Amino acid sequence: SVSSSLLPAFGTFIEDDNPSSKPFIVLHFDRRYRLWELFLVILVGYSAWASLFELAFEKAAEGALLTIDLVVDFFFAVDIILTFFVSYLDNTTYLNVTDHKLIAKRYLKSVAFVMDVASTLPIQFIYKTITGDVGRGQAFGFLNLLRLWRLRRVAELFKRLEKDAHFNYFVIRVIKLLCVTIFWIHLAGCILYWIAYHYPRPTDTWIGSQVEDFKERSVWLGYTYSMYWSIVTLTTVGYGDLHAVNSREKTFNMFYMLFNIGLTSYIIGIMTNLVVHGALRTFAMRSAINDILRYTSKNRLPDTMREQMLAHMQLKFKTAELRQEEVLQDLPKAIRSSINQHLFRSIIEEAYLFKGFPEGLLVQLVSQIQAEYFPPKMEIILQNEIPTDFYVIVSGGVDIIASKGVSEQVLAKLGPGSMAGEIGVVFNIPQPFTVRTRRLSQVIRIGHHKFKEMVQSDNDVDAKMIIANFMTYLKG
Amino acid sequence: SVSSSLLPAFGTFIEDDNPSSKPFIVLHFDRRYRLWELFLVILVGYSAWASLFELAFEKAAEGALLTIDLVVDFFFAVDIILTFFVSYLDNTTYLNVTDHKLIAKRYLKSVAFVMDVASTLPIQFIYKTITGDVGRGQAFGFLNLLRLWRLRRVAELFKRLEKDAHFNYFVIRVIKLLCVTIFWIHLAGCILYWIAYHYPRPTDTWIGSQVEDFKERSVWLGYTYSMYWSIVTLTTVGYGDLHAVNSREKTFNMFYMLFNIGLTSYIIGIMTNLVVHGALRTFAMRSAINDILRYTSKNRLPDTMREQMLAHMQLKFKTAELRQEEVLQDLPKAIRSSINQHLFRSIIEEAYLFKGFPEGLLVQLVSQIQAEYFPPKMEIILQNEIPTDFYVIVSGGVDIIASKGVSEQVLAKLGPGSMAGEIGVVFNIPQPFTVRTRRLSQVIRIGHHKFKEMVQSDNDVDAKMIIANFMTYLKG
Amino acid sequence: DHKYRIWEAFLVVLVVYTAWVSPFEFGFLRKPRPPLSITDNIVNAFFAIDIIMTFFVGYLDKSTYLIVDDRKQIAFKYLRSWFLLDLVSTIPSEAAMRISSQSYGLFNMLRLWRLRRVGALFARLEKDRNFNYFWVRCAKLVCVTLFAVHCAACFYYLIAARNSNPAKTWIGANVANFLEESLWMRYVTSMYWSITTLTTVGYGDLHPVNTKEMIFDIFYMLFNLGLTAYLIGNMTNLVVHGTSRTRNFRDTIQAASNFAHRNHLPPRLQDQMLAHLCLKYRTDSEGLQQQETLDALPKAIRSSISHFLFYSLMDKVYLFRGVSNDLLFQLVSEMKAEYFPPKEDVILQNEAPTDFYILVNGTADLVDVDTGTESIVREVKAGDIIGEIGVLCYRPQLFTVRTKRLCQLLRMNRTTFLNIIQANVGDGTIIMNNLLQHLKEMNDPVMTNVLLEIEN
Amino acid sequence: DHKYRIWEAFLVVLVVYTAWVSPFEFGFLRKPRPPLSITDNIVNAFFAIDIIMTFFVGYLDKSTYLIVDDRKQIAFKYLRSWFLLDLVSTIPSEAAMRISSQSYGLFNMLRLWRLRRVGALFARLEKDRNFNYFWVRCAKLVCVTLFAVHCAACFYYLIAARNSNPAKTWIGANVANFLEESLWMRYVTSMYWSITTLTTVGYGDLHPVNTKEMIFDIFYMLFNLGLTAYLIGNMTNLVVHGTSRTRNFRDTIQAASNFAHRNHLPPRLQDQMLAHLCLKYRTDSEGLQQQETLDALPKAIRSSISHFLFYSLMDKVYLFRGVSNDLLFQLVSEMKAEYFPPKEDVILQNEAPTDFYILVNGTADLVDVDTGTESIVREVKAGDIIGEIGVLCYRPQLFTVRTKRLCQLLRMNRTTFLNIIQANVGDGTIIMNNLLQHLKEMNDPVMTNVLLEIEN
Ligand SMILES: [K+]
Ligand SMILES: [K+]
Ligand SMILES: [K+]
Repeated sequence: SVSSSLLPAFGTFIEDDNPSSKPFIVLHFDRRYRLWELFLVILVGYSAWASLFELAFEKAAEGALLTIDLVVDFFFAVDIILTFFVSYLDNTTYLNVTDHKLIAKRYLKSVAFVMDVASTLPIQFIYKTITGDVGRGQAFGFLNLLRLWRLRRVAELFKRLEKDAHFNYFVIRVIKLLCVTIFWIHLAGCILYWIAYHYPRPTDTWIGSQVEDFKERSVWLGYTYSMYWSIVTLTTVGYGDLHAVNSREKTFNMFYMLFNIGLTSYIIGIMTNLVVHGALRTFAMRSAINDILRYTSKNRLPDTMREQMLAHMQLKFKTAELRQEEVLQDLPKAIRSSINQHLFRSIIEEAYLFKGFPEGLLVQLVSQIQAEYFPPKMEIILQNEIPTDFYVIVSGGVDIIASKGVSEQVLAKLGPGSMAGEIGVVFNIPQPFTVRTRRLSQVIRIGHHKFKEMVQSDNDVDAKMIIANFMTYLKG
Repeated sequence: SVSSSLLPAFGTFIEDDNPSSKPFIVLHFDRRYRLWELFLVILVGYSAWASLFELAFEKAAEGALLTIDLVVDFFFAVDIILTFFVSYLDNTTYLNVTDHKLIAKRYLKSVAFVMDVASTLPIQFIYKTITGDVGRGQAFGFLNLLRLWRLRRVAELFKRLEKDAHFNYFVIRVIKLLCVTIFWIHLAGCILYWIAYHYPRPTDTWIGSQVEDFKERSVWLGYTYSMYWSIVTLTTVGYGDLHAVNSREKTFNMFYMLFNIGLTSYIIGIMTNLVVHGALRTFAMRSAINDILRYTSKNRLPDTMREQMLAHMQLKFKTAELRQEEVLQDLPKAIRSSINQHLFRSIIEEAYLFKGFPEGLLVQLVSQIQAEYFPPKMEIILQNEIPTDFYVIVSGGVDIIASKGVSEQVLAKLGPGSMAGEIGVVFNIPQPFTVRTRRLSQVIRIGHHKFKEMVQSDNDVDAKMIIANFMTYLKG
Repeated sequence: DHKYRIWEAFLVVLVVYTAWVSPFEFGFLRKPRPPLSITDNIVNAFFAIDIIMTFFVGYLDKSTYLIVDDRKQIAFKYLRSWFLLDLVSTIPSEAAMRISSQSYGLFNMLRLWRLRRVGALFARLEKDRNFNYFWVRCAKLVCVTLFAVHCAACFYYLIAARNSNPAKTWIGANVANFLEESLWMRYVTSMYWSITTLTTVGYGDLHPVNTKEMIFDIFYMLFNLGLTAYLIGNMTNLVVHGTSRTRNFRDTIQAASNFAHRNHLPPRLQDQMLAHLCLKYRTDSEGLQQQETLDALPKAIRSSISHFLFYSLMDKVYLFRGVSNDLLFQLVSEMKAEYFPPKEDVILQNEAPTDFYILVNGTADLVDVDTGTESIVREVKAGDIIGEIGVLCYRPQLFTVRTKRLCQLLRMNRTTFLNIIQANVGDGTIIMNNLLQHLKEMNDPVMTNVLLEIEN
Repeated sequence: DHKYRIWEAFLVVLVVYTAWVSPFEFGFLRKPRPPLSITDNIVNAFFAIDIIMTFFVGYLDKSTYLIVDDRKQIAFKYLRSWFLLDLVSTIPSEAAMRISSQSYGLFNMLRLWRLRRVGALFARLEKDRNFNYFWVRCAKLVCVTLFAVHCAACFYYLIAARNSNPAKTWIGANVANFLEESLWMRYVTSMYWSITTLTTVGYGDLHPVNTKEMIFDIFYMLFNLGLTAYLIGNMTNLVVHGTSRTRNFRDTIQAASNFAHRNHLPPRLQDQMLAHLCLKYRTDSEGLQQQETLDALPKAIRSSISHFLFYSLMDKVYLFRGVSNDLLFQLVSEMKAEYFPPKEDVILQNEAPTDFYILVNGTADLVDVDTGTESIVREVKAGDIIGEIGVLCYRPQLFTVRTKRLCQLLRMNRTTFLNIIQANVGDGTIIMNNLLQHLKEMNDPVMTNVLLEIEN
């Protein structure tokens, strides 16, 4: 109910369930609340570019950007009002708290509240209303770095997409390698241009020694040069087109080039892992094919003999696959019993020995049974051996054989519902026949030591009706 | 004796009575012959340098190099006369041929003879022995590339060093990365200068525009420049110091840069394989050890229990490693039989059940016995289960427990030479005791049906004397 | 011990100072100067005091004793290990200046012998568990790279300066007057060149001019070709061995979903399976999925662990009046702990009683699902047993249990209980008497107690 | 089928011709010229012939039937998939040029749609066994890289050439007059720049000047950052899958040496182990290589292996003269094969005989171990059986057999032979008579019957 709906990454539809609480409360896994955080994540992509772009390129702060920086901020203001009507899921008790008084105290005692209220205040707009219309000082403008707190939402979204199985894993872990590098390039370029702008001598800079007056020109002309330099310095191509001349920027260039080893040495460590781990199953199966095909050529065996060997191996991988699809091992008994009763109760009752049996023992006879799976044409019970157990057929055919050093078909085919090896276990005699499979089937094993005491433990024993049913079946 | 002696990389001493055929032959797995090949491999190092150095830097062909080039060729001329007295190992049979008329016919029918004769022939000295003083012609000098056929000796030597277990694998496959790169660099550096030398206009060449007269100068001053350019172009550092100016050398530069991705992408593919495949055991062991620590620390259990818990698992890895030391599985019967005779024959006889037993059947019985390994304080035979096996105690010790309530040590001081599980298998009765080990030990597994049929098949069977020994043991 | 650790960790701070000062003084200076000729004597004093205090030492070994005190025995080992080299790097340079004027340079590079103490600290600390393995490789690699860069820069500037004719050098061809500038302006250009060459971003200024620098650069450009390829293998190793859990989660969910779809289970029967499956990954450390990490141990260990967990709790129970030590011990060391998600049934109506439960933590409410009504008549806290009368009387369970919290319980089947009772019946007589002595109440169960006494 | 394959195999080289020609004509030319405008007509005629001849053959669907031949379905399959695109890119460029001269450049870039055919040859060749898996990735990577380089060079030169004021471009600043040189000289500089940039060796000449080339370069320098990192995974994934044999061999040899050293085997018994191991690991080309994993097959299939390898040889033997052949059907089916190194002993003197062997290849020597001498009186060739009389009379073995080549032997256990003789006693008289009457060399019947006739 609760853990079933938190698995998907985009919520679930809600219709008249018990955690409705007050009619003015919205749940935190609803679908309408999961199409509202995506909008904020999309708008986060615009509010990280603008702050850095306005840190350096002064006199661009007046224009349409002044209006957009308020139109965007209005929504992040509304979200703070909204966050008081949202339930949260407790950790000690997996019940989800849905009380207004309990959720109002959870938020006011967290640093997230103060950071959210700090990262939404208009600094430049308010300052010019009271003080002069233009703010300056070579320092006033570092408050534009407050709006870099809103990257936690993207970091959070990129954790709800990996856990889901409806989505790829080569496509989602490679789109997370574009944003990081593009942001890195943006930051480096803007910082370098800012360093160059505020210098005493304008003809002793990296741009002032090529273009005489980089100031009093267009903004985008200064933007293209400082993106070009950053993208050339990354990726380790170097022309002599543009380089550093001062001593304030040689140090920044050194520190920028020293940190770039660990990122280009990290992209490879992921693009190698993806390719290595995507190419194993084909390797194994092709190894099997190459191993088999080498035997059938050098010895010049006919075509049918090779064909049968190649057709027989395919079923073995299928048996392994179905053997690797079992997950109910260590769940509590109250669920294993229900699953077993739903899957296997019908066929146990229709057994020739298990007829007229007390209903008390059948309940715990249905439990602690583990299903099996076998490829066709394989031995399960041999001849002249100590009995150990017996099997019950479920969904396949089987054959019965009895010979010393050869094979002689006896009796006939056995469909679902039949037993196997029941004759020897009751008389404590070595098994008098041999049984081999015919097709891909599943069987249920019981055992002998358990069954020795299981029958004796009960108080409802009939007048050896076990013997009566056994003799009725054996007579034919 | 056939393949055992060829395993070491540097041969083996020869004492006497070997397949010598002493008159006029030397054995090809000898030790003194294996030190006459390393000498020629060392001499190949010098002869793969002067051959390329004389192609480009003409006027160096006259001097001491001319004398050394003949002194070295003397030995490679002697080797061809030597190689008629060597023995070879066949393929269809694994005998080594020691008849002259058979080894003589093999050599003349291959390309090795003609190629060796062609390579070991001086051609520069003779073709100006009387014709003229010195040779030229812009093509006479490509004849010097015939002496590059001697690299197969190094190629063969590096294959015999990786098959030995006395030598590393992280040091032999890393000295194989220096030689290839150094040879590649030398070849490119010589070819480029050769292209530069024979050009009409000397001022339109890569070196001619930096030094006005690169000719009429020392050869070493023209060698350093062309080595520096090659090492700069490789490793992908590029200054604008020296570049191409013509159209005859832009093309060579293009191909040289295209053929280098496959090598700089191949060094990484080996240095990332050595590191990965050298660090697995520590990872697994650390996973187990830190798996233990996290659970015990959080549950606040004292250090006393964790001291034993940590030490217990250490023996598990030792048992697994000792299990992995077994390799003889598919060898013919005549080898496993003899090994079992040397290892297991004495202890089988000294058993109370097996005393006076016919020796003709002990040989059949002392074979096909596969042992096992058990960590300390384990269980092998429980109480009240169907009989399948009995055991034999080679080493270690086991204890018998039979009290469900207040379990204790009674009637249990079993040591090397005792037996367990005898009573249950011999009486066809469910096992009446449980036996537990004490330390790391090795035991023998026999079976039930096989031991039943073995005595029945024989005619001269000890009749009830086995029963006599059994009653003597069981009475007390 | 404790007093020795503090003093031992002190000298590892001065080794960095020595390793930074010595190449700089070798390359950029010629004669001693006051600001840097003061701390050197202090460092020599500290190291000399370390030298004299090395004979009152004890060492540990697998074969040798933990503490060995025979003083004359230690001397034969110590004097034959590093006694000759540990003394040469302590004489003040001013004392040795009178030997030769040109020897001031080569005498300042012998202090790098004290750098061994960092090599005996990055291997001693390797074999420890309280510190992560992620932060024992990066520090070493970073230190190696920084040392290489610094040394190369200093040597290159020395080669440039020692030559005559200041023009026609890698620095004089770019700066008109490079010998008339501050010592901290010549030190930035050299490191600029060194980091430009090591990362293979060749700009084009500050390149060699004559043959000696060409040879030096040829030898310096081959070391990096290996130093760079030895840094990608480690990163790939680290990345591949750090992203295992999430793929396990995805694979397990995929397998469970595929199996459930294959057998066409009813829609309501997958929710319990999924909730239980995810609850183990939530409590990955509390013992549900950790059981096999705990179930690989012998009998004694896992029999003694339950002592610290449930022994005291099992004493104060409804039943088990006064059994001294044995029945309680055997019953305690046979249970099986299980976690249950909130709001899940554990006992239904008339469903073939097989076992009973003991509740350790959490809360639950006894529920009587009658015809059309669901009562909350009883509520149980930690300690009480659920499902007892239905297993000692072979009668179907009276009520149902639904939890309201993440609860941890205990289990034991009837067959083991009966076998234990049959093994020792004398202590068994107390249990049935306890039930009759405790069914003395004025509420409704008296009507069924009459039936019990009819069948008891 | 033979005729069909050749035609499409012919129609893949023309695709390469188009993929080279079309971008070059787009970039470096503006008006048709004879030498490069004639083969276009030929290739267009060939592709038109291909287009018209597509309804004379039927598609094949495996699931629907073994083979499908139809009329209506082919029309719908061809019409609704790629008919329009294939039809439109066939009109001669001369015909449509009269619409406008500017269309002649952009029109020729539509012929790249025919590049899907290479996408088929690299999908049909992947699922095959006659071609390795290593020569199907390198070619793809090489082709992709070369195509990228060529396209980038052509587009960059086009951007350069379309400009006015021929100076202030990436090429005008380097050569004063670039429009007055040969057409094959302007095509080398562009490729020089392209491969200089793609391999990240930036020399410094031929760099962008104005903003359009800066933007193009910014966009071109990001694609390589992924294309280069994609080529190292495919090389590590190749190096790892190529060095598995040698490591296994070294591990096995080391393990065997550890075993022998731990149990202290005698020097003359380790040689047989280290000889058989080497023989097995160098006999991996044929024989007992797959039989380690060929034992997982059912008995029905494995029973047919012996029929085509030993049944014909089993017919003509010393024994088994005349039989119903029912016995042989099981005797051959219960046989095992082994290999022996040259100069190895298989049978010693008087050591409780248990088996008898059949010789298939090679030679063997029968040697009597007399008092101090070893004679070579009897030599056996392939075909005969050794040890028959000693195992059918409960007598110790007569002589010792030593091999002299690389042999191959068949083995049967005496217990199974006794079991099969007991199962069919009637046919045993034939075997007994065959043993009795065939002793036909000097001294042989009497030495065999020294006690047999007494005990017969
Ligand atoms: K580079
Ligand atoms: K570069
Ligand atoms: K450059």
